[PDB]
Amino acid sequence: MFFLKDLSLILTLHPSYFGPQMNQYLREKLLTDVEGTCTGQFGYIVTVLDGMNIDVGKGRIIPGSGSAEFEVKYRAVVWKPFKGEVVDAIVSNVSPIGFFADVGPLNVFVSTRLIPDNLVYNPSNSPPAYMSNDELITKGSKVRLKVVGTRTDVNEIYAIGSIKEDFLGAI
Amino acid sequence: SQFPYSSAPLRSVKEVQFGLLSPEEIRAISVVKIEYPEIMDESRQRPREGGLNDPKLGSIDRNFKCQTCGEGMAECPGHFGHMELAKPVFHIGFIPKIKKVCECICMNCGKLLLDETNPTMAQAIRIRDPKKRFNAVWQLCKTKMVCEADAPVSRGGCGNTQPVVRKDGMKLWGTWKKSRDAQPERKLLTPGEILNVFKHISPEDCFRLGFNEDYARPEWMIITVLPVPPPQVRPSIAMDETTQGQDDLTHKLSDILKANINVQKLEMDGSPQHIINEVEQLLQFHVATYMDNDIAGQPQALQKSGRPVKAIRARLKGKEGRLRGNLMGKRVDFSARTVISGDPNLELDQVGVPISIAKTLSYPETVTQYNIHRLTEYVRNGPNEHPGAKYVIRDNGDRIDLRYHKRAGDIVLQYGWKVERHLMDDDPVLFNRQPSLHKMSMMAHRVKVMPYSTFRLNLSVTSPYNADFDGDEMNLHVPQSEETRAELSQLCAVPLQIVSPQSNKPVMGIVQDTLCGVRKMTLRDTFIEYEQVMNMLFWVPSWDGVVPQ
Amino acid sequence: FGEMERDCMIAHGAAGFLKERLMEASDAFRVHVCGICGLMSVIANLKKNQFECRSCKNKTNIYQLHIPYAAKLLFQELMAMNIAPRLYTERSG
Amino acid sequence: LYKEILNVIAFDGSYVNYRHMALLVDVMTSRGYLMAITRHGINRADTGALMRCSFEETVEILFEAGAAAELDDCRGVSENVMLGQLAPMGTGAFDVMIDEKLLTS
Amino acid sequence: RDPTLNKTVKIRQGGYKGKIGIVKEANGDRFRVELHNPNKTIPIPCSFLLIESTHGWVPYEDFV
Amino acid sequence: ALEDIMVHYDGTTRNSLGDIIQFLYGEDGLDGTQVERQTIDTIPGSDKAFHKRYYVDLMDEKNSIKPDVIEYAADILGDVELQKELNSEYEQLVSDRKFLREIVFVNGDHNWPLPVNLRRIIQNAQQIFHLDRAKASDLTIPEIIHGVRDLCKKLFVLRGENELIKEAQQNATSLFQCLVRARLATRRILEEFRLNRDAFEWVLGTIEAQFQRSLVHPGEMVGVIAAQSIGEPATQMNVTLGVPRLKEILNVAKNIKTPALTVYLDRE
Amino acid sequence: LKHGTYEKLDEDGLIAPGVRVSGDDIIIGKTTPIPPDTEELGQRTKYHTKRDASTPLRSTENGIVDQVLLTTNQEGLKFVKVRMRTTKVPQIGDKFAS
Amino acid sequence: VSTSTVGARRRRAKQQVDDEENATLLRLGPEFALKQYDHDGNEHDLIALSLSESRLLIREALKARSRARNGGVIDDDELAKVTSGAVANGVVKKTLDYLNTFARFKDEETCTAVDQLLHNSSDCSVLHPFEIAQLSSLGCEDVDEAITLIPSLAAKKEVNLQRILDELNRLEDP
Amino acid sequence: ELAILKEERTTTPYLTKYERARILGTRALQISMNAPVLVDIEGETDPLQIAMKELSQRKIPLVIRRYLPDGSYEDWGCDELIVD
RNA sequence: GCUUGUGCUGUCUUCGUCCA
Ligand SMILES: [Mg+2]
Ligand SMILES: [Zn+2]
Ligand SMILES: [Zn+2]
Ligand SMILES: [Zn+2]
Repeated sequence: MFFLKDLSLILTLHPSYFGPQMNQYLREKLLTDVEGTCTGQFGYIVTVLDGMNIDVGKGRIIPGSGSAEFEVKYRAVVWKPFKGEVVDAIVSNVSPIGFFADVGPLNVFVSTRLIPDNLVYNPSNSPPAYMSNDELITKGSKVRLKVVGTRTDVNEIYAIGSIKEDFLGAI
Repeated sequence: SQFPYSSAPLRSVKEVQFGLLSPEEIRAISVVKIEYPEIMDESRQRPREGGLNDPKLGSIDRNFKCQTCGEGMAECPGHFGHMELAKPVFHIGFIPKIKKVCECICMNCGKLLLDETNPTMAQAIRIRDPKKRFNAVWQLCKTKMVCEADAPVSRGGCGNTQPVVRKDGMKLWGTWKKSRDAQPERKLLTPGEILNVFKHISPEDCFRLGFNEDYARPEWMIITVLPVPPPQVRPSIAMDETTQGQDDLTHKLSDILKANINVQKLEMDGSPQHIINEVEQLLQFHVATYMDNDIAGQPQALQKSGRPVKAIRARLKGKEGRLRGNLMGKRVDFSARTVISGDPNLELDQVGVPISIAKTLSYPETVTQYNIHRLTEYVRNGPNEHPGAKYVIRDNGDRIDLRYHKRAGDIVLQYGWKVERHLMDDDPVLFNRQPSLHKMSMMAHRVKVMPYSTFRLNLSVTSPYNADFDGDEMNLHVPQSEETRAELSQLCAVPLQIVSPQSNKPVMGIVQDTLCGVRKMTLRDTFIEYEQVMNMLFWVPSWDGVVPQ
Repeated sequence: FGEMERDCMIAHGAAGFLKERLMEASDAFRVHVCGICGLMSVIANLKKNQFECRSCKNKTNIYQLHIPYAAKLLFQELMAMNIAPRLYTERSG
Repeated sequence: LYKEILNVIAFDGSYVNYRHMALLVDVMTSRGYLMAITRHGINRADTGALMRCSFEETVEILFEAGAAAELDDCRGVSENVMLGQLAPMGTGAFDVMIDEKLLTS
Repeated sequence: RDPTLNKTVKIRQGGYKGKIGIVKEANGDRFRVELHNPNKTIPIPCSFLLIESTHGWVPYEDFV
Repeated sequence: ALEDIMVHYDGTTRNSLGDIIQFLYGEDGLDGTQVERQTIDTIPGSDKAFHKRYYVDLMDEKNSIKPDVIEYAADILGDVELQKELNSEYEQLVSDRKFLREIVFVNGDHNWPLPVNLRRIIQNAQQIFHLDRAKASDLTIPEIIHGVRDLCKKLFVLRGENELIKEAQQNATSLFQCLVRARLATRRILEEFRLNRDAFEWVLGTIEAQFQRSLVHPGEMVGVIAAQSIGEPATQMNVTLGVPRLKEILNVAKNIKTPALTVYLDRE
Repeated sequence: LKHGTYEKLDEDGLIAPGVRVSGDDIIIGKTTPIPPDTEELGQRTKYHTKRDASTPLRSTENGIVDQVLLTTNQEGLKFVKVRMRTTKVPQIGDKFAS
Repeated sequence: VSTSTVGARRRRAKQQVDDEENATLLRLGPEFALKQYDHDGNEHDLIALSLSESRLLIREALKARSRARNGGVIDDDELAKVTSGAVANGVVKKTLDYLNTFARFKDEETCTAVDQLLHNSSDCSVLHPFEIAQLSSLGCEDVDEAITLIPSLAAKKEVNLQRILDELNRLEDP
Repeated sequence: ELAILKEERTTTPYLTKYERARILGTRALQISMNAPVLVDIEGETDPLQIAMKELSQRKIPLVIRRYLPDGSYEDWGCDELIVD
């Protein structure tokens, strides 16, 4: 789910960049280091609002190293899944152990043990799919799944979904 | 930049919060449980798991890596283990405090003997300082020798008479005036009972006593689980070429663990109370002398050689202790010492430095476009010729030892690298003579490289240093940074120290034969001929070239 | 560099020189501290780039400090005597 | 107190500036009562535990600080010296910031 | 590795002519030779040396 | 004991807790290397000598400014506004004499360490501007009065507009202002030193600049400096004295070796 | 092994009198046995069985070897003493007294 | 990497059950609590965003940045290519595709009407912003379906859920 | 909050010796780490001498933040502090 | 075809050196 958050970043600048374009260079460095990153505490940062008018303040010279340290505060749009939440998804790959879906940048893996039995995986189908009498879910098909567990990595997030409950599956 | 990169942000310490360690915290921060007294597995290397030298506690060997963090010996800080005690024991440093708290509260229903209804108690409550608050509350509730079943309306009191508690050794005796005279019984107050009583104390009563619910809880003064320090705290030494001797702390921990196993086995198998008391007192003695071996009124724990055991407390006190000996003062690198000699032909702020000392000491200079040619000339000269250099430091921090480099003449320097060149002329250095009674005992001089093995001083600076040339020695310290060099040259320099704040008068003057000669030469009947006048005028550095009439 | 030399450098007002003497010319060490418990109980694998305080059960609020090795030894010896010296990088009030 | 100290110093002909002895007796009388230059005077203050333990009675001070859950704010020179930090004295009594406004020129 | 390390040598030119020494360090032409009587080690180019052999003193080029 | 004491940017002397030890360092806010022994000229002497040295009467012709030292000697007698200015100066000098003689220094001692050596500044001005020869001076009396009065309100130890700040600033420079007024008196300037306009302005500017340079610098560790300045003489050294008496004083011993009273009797 | 030289030793591990010695040079060569590692996987003549326990000359000293003593101790093992001789000429910084 | 405006949170002894992340129980943790603080320390509410609001905001910010970087002179691919960083480009491309293929409201005025309906309503004055975002995002059609997908709405039975859902479907472009 | 407005700054308008030493050291370190120089150097090469030349011409681009005992601070530019 | 190896104990005691 998307949210608005007030975030802060510590930026260290080498003395070779102490020029008139210091503010703009700090802005582009902040944009390159924030846009598209994935932090487990917050989720996924997609964009930073008012990216060209962010206040950077006055940098503090680190004693013994010369480099300046800047505290940059900004507001950004952040997306993070939650345990027990139902969201839409698009299937990206089909495998005997289960299917892999994509929810934006996040990839969600659903095992067969969380899939209803009537949706039997058909590897002979072109393309391979988990199909039932009235349902057929393959690559690129819209699916509604409920996030059960979230796994946090250093700079990555792994989510596990399920479709065994009602109002789930093919949509 | 001497440490490998880490993505954790670098900050400084702003606050130090003290407190006691809870058993839950000791178990949580531990990485292994220590239960095997045997240090070695089978006397065939590979120390036993669960022992006092478990490989998860950390690595103190070059070729081995820590099995907890995966880092080498240089980077691993060491990790703690824990050791569950069969019976709780007193912490030797808190026994009087435990006694005072026992006086302050009620041994049956864990409540203070007095409430806020007493105005003096309210005033004792009002003071913010925990030490003084505890002192006042203790001064009040010490007199009160009976828990009040009803309000002096029931305050929850159980009504029992409060015993008189007296310390003897590490054992507390509670004398109950059991029900004019009767037969009073004094029974041992075992640590488990006091621990159970303390555990029932409410948080608000804990706050009233000056303890803290979050950091300093009264029942945490009783040791139920012992943290095991990593090998970095208690390293082993190499007595000879083959045999290696264990540290005193390791032997004491082995004794503690043996006593713990003894207590446990004794309790499990068969329990004559006298033998339980003996072995549990042995365990208490071992735990107490592991932390404090200077306990008054009892014999010290001794080594097999007869020398007393070196406890943790004795590591932290005295001139050679941790604080005085390794934190407030320590041994440092980039320093030199030799005999001092006089030099009439040196400036006031100059020091003569032997060539060997200048070759040994170095300053790391950053390669820029203002000095790259001079620095590469120094690199070509090498570590054995003055002026030369000893090391080239890459931006990533890798050192290039110019001694063992076969292509030192083919080393190209990039901007931003560092060259550890030899000490050169006009480098600021700090100069010092012990004892350092005042701030003029340390002054910054300028280097002049000279032959022979003595330091050379102008004779006018011998007064602030209180030095003479009959065998004295002085120390020299080389700054290692641009900021530090600027600090030395702008704050501690010899010309800036001529006038002292102690008596608002100079501390340096004309002395010895210069004083005698200036008296003799300025007498009224001293006359000088033209040739000697020309020589003396040419000897003046500041002379303007005009001979006076 | 004894205590009296330290007092003379304090009287000169040269804080940078004193810090450099006592750290760069001596036992300079780097440790990691939890941002919650303030203890030196972080298990850092720098090449694996994973930090964790198992007690506080956190992986994100962790900092690095530059302290003397003797200070690290003192804190570990204090911990061995059941005292908890907690190092925090912010003030409270 | 100043008169007695001045007598002791000046008997043998020595001279010390007034401000030093003034500062000494002002420290000795600032708390409303006489504070001796001893462990009984210095270490009964509200200063940090790390600063007090480095003078005398190190282990007792540390045990008391642990039992009382003392918070050391690390403002003294001794705490920063023993933590290897820039002490807030002399050249460390201020901060240096980068002047972005001037750099435009 | 040079074939002249830890070998008795004689100096044939310069201010130390005719002094017996032992080669201790040899990186690029500047052989480090310790002097038998003066307790010191001096740098010297390889051109100024004479390496002992089984048949009298041999020059540097005629030995390597 | 004194290690954590430092002078702060507001001028106060404080410890690590922020408790104030001194509201101004040295009660004058000066550095210990910037003071020299100087004599205060209003303290010693008799009333006749003080009156002869400082009083200028524009009515009586034989007790006025000499006519060969000033070019305006003609149109000076008979003025009343100028006589009022001179009377105000003399009353200020009398107030200074009373203050120093009755409150500050009661035994008549007048050689004390103060900043800005005035004798050196005056002789430097004389050498620079060639103030020799019997040439008359173009320095008017109101110029002297207003210059000295303005100089005595620009010696900034503390900055600010608060009334407490102004009171502390006036307190901190009392003795130095007494010294300056005792030296830079109208009769003294006109007759003993023989300054002209350029020399006078140079002296005023130099006094202001040198006083600004003599203040203590914030960040000074004056506690350690005081500790070393007291302990250094102790190294080189019937009433107990010396090191045992210093130990008695610093330990605040209850039973000293030689207790004694100093009893003063009434005059008769 | 150490960083010093070993070419001045004889077959018996002892230096001979009359040889020049500089700092760190090895004057007594001694080894102690060590249980061999898994190098019996095949190392024809280059598998380590000994650890070096040699005696170097003091780093700040140099001189000439004056006399070498060889005998046996009370227990019955070998026992060596090496004496070094040098001449010290007065120079700046040397202490004299009447 | 980035640090939140909420700090402190030091060691204690008590443990609470309102610490684990759970959408059903409406326990979003401290960093996503209902009460937040801005850079000035003033009171601030948690700002949830539906896919329509999020899509509008990201499109507006991206086109503003593209216009600013081009000297003030619509395609999703070029707009994504405006940003720097290959991994960042892939992430913004994936978000743009996900938003485009599930955009319930592609018009600013429809999104404004939806936000006004879901905010100014008396029943929605008690509704959590996460519930509002979920309702405006998932596009549910039935009260029972909404309760099953969103368990939090089961305990709030004082909400005219059915008519709000029908209004949302009406505002939804078929 | 903690910042003090430029009109009501009450600290001394002169550069103290500790501030001068720290500013010279920091500027020399920055110059030695390839920072742009704001003065014309004739033949000077030593970073400390260049920093001193910059200080004499009031061209050092650094700000001194002076801390009061209560926690507040005043910001002073190196170009508006009088240097002897 | 042949290639150069990469480090150090601890704890006490005594006698001394320069100040004091
Ligand atoms: Mg002597
Ligand atoms: Zn480890
Ligand atoms: Zn009771
Ligand atoms: Zn933690």
